[PDB]
Amino acid sequence: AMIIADNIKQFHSIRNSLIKQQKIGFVPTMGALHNGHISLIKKAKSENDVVIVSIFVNPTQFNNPNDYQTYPNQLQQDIQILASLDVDVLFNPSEKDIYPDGNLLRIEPKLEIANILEGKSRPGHFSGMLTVVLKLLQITKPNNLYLGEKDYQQVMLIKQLVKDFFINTKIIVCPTQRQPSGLPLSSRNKNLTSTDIEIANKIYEILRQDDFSNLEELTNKINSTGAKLQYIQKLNNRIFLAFYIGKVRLIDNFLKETGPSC
Amino acid sequence: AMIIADNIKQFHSIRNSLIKQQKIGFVPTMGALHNGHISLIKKAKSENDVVIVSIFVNPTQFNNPNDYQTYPNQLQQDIQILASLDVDVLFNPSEKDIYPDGNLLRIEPKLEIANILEGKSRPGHFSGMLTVVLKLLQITKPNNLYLGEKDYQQVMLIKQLVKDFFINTKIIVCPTQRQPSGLPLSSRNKNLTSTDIEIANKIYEILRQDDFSNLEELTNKINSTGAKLQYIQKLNNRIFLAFYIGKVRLIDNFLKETGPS
Ligand SMILES: C[S@@+](CC[C@H](N)C(=O)[O-])C[C@H]1O[C@@H](n2cnc3c(N)ncnc32)[C@H](O)[C@@H]1O
Ligand SMILES: C[S@@+](CC[C@H](N)C(=O)[O-])C[C@H]1O[C@@H](n2cnc3c(N)ncnc32)[C@H](O)[C@@H]1O
Repeated sequence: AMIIADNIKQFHSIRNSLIKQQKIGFVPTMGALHNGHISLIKKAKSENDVVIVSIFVNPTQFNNPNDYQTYPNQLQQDIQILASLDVDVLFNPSEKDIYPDGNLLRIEPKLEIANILEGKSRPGHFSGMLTVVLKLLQITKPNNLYLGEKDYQQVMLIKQLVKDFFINTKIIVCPTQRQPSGLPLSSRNKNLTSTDIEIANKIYEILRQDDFSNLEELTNKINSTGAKLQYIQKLNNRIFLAFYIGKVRLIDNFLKETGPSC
Repeated sequence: AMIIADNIKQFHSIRNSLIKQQKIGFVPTMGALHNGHISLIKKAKSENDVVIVSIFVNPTQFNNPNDYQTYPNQLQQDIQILASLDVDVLFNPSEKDIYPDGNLLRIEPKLEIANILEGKSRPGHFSGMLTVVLKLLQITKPNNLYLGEKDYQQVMLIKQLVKDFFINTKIIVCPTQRQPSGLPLSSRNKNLTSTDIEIANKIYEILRQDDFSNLEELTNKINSTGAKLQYIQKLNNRIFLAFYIGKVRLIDNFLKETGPS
């Protein structure tokens, strides 16, 4: 029953066949679906008549080229997951569909929350992300856009994007889905080896015990587990941090009063 | 009977009151309307059922602060002109309307034609222009966009903008209106003095007699009139040039075979 649109020409046909009384929900992903994505999709199934899910590994938001090649790819598994959830339309475009002449016109963020944290650590990422989200919103034209809380700056920037370019879409932010240890579900965690999981469980054991009053002391407790902390910083009752376990980069953010709570 | 929407909310009211079965034509301007603008509006009137004209001196596309300060302002006469042209809606928004939180998210052109000619000579202008044009297209959502040929790179960049972000809008390119001497009509011409006008006529007296085989000799003939030639180049089949007379910046482009006819 689920419609799969491999290119933008077929999607335009599907999208143009919907009338203005149908509530349309849109969940953009880069595939490799986990319960974090599924929590977003179930939220959209309950508030909308039509749920569109996009799968597109956007090259322009990958500052690290090795990250782009080793990004998890499980398309057939994702289609099975999406069909199980009764998703109406899957939008799975190619690079030349979204960038017919390459990346010539780009959204550039010139504000503070784009210059710190993920933006400071990932140059060019937010520009690539914002450009493709605008393209996808211009394509899908949804009533409701669903975003995960795990990418907090991404949520804030897209909220600014929808406002500044007058897109008539409501943004629904969903809580981060976590393993019992507190580790946020993430597609890149597929690359984590056996001991790597044990290392990540050590860190969140620490994070759930710490009051985050001494961030330098906490940095040492984290690096002792074998991971390499990239940054950790408090920003408005909310702790942001990113670290490396092996060749896998992990990010997380959470309230200070709760920690990585379940 | 012309509606003057000076804020976003007011425009969304009249904009949403229109049927899909009404062809909407959009002519974005920065005010100081001249016959170049009037020709674009007349073209839109003859091809659409609703013609929307915007007037908004976009600050983020001015790389020169004095240029932005001295930009001609004549809102009352522009209203009279648009009314006599039977323009359906006038969109005259404020800076806060278009940039509620400032100029935070900008379109950046990483493209070849955005680095030569007016792009090199006016840093940041194209990024400011494309940002406000995208905003204006999101607000008005027309079927037809009407642009003048005098801003050639601007036309090509707006075509790329409409294609890259999937805006279902047709772009209509209209010819450059010119003084009898050949001097193109420009809103900044209103800042020229009476001797500035005489210099500009001598420049286009020179341009009409040149075969453009020697751009350097042409540059000296243009500088000897008192003006200051900023650039002059051949791009494919056309001549592009910009120059200063006093504090007034003037640009033009035309086919090499024809000149400013
Ligand atoms: C794989 S992410 C990346 C999408 C990509 N930045 C793009 O071009 O749109 C897709 C969505 O899933 C959400 N997500 C990822 N992990 C999540 C989690 N553990 N819990 C809730 N949402 C999550 C993200 O917030 C994001 O909105
Ligand atoms: C006031 S100009 C500046 C518009 C500005 N770049 C913007 O949209 O924010 C508005 C329009 O008038 C057109 N125009 C200016 N001079 C013209 C002329 N001499 N003949 C025909 N069109 C002209 C330009 O092509 C432009 O599309």
